[PDB]
Amino acid sequence: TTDGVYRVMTRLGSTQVGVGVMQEGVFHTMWHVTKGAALRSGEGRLDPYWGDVKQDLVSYCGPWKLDAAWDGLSEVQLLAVPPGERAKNIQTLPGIFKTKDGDIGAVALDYPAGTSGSPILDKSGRVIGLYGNGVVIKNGSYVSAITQGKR
Amino acid sequence: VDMYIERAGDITWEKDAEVTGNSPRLDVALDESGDFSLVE
Ligand SMILES: NCC[C@@H]1CCCC1(F)F
Repeated sequence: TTDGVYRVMTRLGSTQVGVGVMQEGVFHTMWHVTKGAALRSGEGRLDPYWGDVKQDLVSYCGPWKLDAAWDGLSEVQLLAVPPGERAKNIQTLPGIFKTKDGDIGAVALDYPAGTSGSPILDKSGRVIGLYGNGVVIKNGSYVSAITQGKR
Repeated sequence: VDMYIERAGDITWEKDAEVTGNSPRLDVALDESGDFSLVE
């Protein structure tokens, strides 16, 4: 239940399917990581509380708590938790997804799929969204939206 | 299928982070299934 970034694992052996954020007693990850299934945490169970396929987000134990947003000018850090690797910070200036409904920050970083759900942070350390829903440009370069929910 | 979580770190900015990646500006659409696609 401790605040932090967490691996999401599945079981023969174990595999890391994604990443999520614990904040204010609520676990935040991407829908495509868990498909809304319940999660084990030690001897306890975390049940899904809210989710939305179009936003590709799900929260456990309570409503979505993360509400900070990219300021549109400043560099950010992806707190990547790749399978088999220590959590590490990658700093970048986001590009932009321009959509009919407005602009979304986007990071042109390509990490293994099990990194989906890793938080993207602003300079004050607030989570401005999660990594791992995006689009491919030319030469197989992946670009991830900075996906944020509503509090 | 046991899905479970393991803590991996604090949520902190790191002053000494590796810096990389471009900042592309892309026109995109988001469909009902949550999939982004390019638009021209
Ligand atoms: N395990 C069921 C998944 C639920 C119902 C839709 C939203 C949700 F993901 F929380």
